[PDB]
Amino acid sequence: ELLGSDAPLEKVCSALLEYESKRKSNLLEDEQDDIEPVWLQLATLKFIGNNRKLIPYKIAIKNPVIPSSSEACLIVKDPQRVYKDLVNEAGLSKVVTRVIGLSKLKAKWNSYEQKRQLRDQFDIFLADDRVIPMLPRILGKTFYQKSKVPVPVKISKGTAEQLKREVVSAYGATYFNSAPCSSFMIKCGHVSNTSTELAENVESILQFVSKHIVPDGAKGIASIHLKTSQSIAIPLWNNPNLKELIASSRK
Amino acid sequence: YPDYDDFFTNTVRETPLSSAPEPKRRFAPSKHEQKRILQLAYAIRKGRI
Amino acid sequence: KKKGVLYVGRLPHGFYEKQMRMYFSQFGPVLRLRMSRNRKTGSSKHYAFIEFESLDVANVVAETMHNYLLYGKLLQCKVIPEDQVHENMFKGADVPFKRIPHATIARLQHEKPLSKEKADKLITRHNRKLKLKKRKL
Amino acid sequence: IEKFSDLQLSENIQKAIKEMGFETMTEIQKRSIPPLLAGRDVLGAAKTGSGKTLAFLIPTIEMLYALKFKPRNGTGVIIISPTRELALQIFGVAKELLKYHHQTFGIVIGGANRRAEADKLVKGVNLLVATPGRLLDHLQNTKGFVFRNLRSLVIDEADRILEIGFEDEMRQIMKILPSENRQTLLFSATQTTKVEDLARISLKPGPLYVNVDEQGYVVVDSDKRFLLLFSFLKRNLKKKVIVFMSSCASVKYMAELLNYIDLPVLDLHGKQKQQRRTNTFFEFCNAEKGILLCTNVAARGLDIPAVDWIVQYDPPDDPRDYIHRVGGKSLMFLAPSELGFLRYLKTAKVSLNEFEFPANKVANVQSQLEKLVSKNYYLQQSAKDGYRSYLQAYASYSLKSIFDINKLDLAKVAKSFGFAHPPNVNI
Amino acid sequence: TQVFKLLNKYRPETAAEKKQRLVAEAEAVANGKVSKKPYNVKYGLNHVVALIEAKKAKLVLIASDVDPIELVVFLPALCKKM
Repeated sequence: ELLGSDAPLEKVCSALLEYESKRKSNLLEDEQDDIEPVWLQLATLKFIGNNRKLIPYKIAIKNPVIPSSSEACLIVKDPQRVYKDLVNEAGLSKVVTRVIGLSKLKAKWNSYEQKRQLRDQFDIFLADDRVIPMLPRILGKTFYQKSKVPVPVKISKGTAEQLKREVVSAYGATYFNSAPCSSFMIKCGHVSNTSTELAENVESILQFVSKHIVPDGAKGIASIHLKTSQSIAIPLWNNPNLKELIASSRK
Repeated sequence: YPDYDDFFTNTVRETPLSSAPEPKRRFAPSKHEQKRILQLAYAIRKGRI
Repeated sequence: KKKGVLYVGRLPHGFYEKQMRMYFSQFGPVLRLRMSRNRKTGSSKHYAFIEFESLDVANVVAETMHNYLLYGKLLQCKVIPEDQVHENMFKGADVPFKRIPHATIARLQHEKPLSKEKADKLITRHNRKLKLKKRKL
Repeated sequence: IEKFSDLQLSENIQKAIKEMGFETMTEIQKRSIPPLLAGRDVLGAAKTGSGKTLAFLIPTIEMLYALKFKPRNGTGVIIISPTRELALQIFGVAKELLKYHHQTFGIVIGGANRRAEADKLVKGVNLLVATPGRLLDHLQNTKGFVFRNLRSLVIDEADRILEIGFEDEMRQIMKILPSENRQTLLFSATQTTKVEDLARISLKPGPLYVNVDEQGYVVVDSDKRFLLLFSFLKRNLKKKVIVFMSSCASVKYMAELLNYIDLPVLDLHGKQKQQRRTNTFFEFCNAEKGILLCTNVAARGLDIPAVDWIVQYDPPDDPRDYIHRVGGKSLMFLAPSELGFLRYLKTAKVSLNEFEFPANKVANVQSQLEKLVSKNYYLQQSAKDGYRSYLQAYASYSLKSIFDINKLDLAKVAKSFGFAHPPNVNI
Repeated sequence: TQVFKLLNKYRPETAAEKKQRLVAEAEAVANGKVSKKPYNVKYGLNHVVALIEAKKAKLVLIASDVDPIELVVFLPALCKKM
C-alpha cells in the first residue's frame, strides 16, 4: 500500500515462481543447493546515490537470503586471539570459520592472487564495524567488484551473546550497495522460498528502501519489477502519480 | 677448452638427498637456550647478574 | 636517424607519463610518449609506448630496462620493429587524459531544468512500454 | 568346541584373546585350531574374512609357549603373506596375542629397510611374518639369521602368492628351510593346480584337509586427489561415507589430517587395537551419518553396512576381489596414467559411469595444508609414513601393466600428501 | 639491492640482542612464569649445503670472491641439480 495506495503483490510473485519453475529447459560431482536468486528491480526519479558507498545496507529480512551453511570469515581489529576465543566460546566455529585481524589481513593477503584465494575460500565476509573503512583498500576490486562486499558486524563490546546476535542478524539480513544510479537491483531471496515468503521479503525491502534509500520514498519511486538472473522484469507496480511528479521535480 | 658439459646436473633431482628422519628439536623450542635461560635465572637468584 | 618505438610493460603504479618521460629523457630525447588508459575511467593499463629519435637509443634503453625489478614487478622493455608499429599508435600522445565523470553527467542529465514539452517528450507512450511487457507475458 | 575357552590354551593367550574381544570361534577356527594344536599338517581352504588370522596364530603361539622358545633359539615360526599390507595386518594381530608373552615377534617385508631388518633378525625373532621376496633374500644373504630351529611354517593365501609371481621364490624358500619336524600350514581362497603342487612339495605326506567353502570413477590428477576428496567429504558431511585405501599408514595420516583441519572422521586403524577397531566399526554402523576410513584388507571380511557413499581413494590391491565386492553410490578415484583400469573393467563386464568435477569448486587449501604438515612434527611423520607406504603398496601392485609406479609422478603424489617436494622414500 | 633489502629483514639477532632476550625470559622464570619459531637468513657453508641437499633453500646467495674457490666452485652446479 505504501507504494501507490495499493499493494499489487502476491499474484505477481506467484506468477514469477511459476514461470521460474516452468522454464526448466555429464552429471558433475561438486553439487550445491544453489538456485536462481530473486532480484527486485526499482527505478527512482533521481539518482539515489552521490557516490558508491562501499558499505552494504543491512536490510533486515525474515527469510534469510544467505544459506545457513555458508562459511563466514570475520574481519576484526587486532588483536585476533580475543575474537577467536569469543567465537569458540559462543560456538560459531561451524559458522565463523576463520577470524582475521586487520593487520594480518593487510600483510598476509597482499597479492591479488592471495586476495582472490581468500575471497573464494569463504561465502560471506563479516567485518567489524570499526574496520570497514580500511577494507576498500587491502581488498580492492577483487572483493568490491566481484560480488564479495564485507558486512559491517557490530562487535565493539565483544561478548559471546552479542556476537551470536550480530551473526544471526547478519545472515538474516540482505545487503544492497548504494551506487550513483536511478535504477538498482536488490536481492529478495531464492526460488526455494515460497510465494508468501518472497512477498514478505519484498514488502520489508520496500519499507527499508522508502526510508533510507529514496529520500522521498514512494513519491521518489518510479517503477518496480520482479526478476531473476535471467527472467523478464515482471512489473510489480508502477507510479500512478509520476505524470505530475516528473513535471514538478524537473522544473 | 671444451664447453662446460652438464651430463649430471642437466636435470633436477626431485627428492632430498637424505632419507634420515626429522628430529623433534626442529619442532620444539630450543634446548640450548632453555639451558642458558636456567643458567641465567640461577645467576639472577644469586645476585651475580 | 630512424625513430625507434619502445614498448614498456608491467609498469608499477605511479610510473606514469610524467615519470616515464622524466626518466627516459635521461637516455636521450623522447619524441612521443603514450601510456595506454581505459576508456571509462582513464586508469593506467600498465603498459606504454615511447619514441626515441634514434633506433640505437631505443636499443640501449631496451637492453638496460628489460627485466628491471621495480616495485615487485619486472619491467618489460622491448623494441617494436617499425613494420608492425602503426602510425596511429601514438594518437593522443603527450596529451593529458580527460576523466569524464559519466556518473556525474548522467546525474545532471537525470536532474536538470526541464519544461513541459520535454516532460511530454519524456512520458511518450509509457503505456506501450508496459504493453510490450504484457505481450511478453 | 564353541568358545575359545573350550580349547586347552594357556592363560596368557586367554587374556590376550579376551582383550581383543574374541569369544565365539568361527567355523574355520573350529575345524583348524584343534588339529593344529596336536602338530598335524593342514591344507586349509577358506573364504575372505573367515578368521584365518586367528585360526593359525593361536595354535602356533600356544606351540611357542609349550617349547619355551627364546630369542637365541632363532626363528621358530615363519608366516608367509603375499603382500606387505596383509603381512602388516598379521603382524599387528601377533603383537596383540603376544602382548602377555615373552617370545619375540618381527616382520620382514618388501620395500623396508633391509639393513635394519637384518639387525632385527640377528637378535632372534621367534615369530616371523614375511613376504616371499624378502624372506628368500634374508635366508640367503643375512649372516646370523637363525632358522634351523624352525618348527612351524604357515602360508596364507598361497593362490594369491603364486599369482603375484612367487613361484620361483616359494620353491627356493622351501629348499633352504629345514623340513623335518616342521608343522606346515597352507591356507588358500581357491584350489588351483599350482596350489596343490605347492602343497605337495611343502606339506608333509597325507596332510589334513580343511575346507569351509555398477561402478563410478573420477579421473583426477595425483596432486589434486586429496583436494577433490576433502571438498567432496565436506560436501557430503551429512551422509554415510566409507573410504578405502591401500595402506594403514595412509589411513592413519588422513584420519589425523582430517581431524586437524576439523573434519570429524572415523578410522579402522585406531591404535592398531582389534577391540578398538571393532568398536569403531560398530559405532559407524550404528550412526546413520558419519565417515569411516579403512583399508581394503580391513574391509575384506567386514560386512559393509548401508553406506551412502563407498569411495575407493586408493587403487585396489586385489582387483579380482574388488569387482565382486560390489555384488548408496560407488566412487573410485583414478589417474590418467591408470585409465587402463577402464579397459580391464570392461573385460570384467561391469558397467561404469563417469563423475566429473569443476576445478573452481575444488578447495585450494594446498598452501595451508603444507603449512600445517610442516609445522607439526606428528603430522609430518605421519605424512611421510603414509606417503612411503602408498608408494610401496603401489610398487607391489599385481596389475603392473595398469598401475605402473614408473608412469606415476612422484612430485604430484607428494603434493597430495602435503609436501612441496617428495620425501626421500626408498622405493 | 632488492635481494639485500629482503635479507636485511631477516638478519640473525646480534649476540647482545640474543643476550637481552634470554635474560628477559630468565627473569620471568626466576619471578613468575608458547613462543613462535624464529625467522632468519641461513649461513655457514656446511649448513647451507645441507639445506640445498635437503631442498629447503628457497634462494642461495654465493659470494663471488671466495679465495679458495673450491669452497663454492661446486655450489652453482649443486643448486642446479637440486
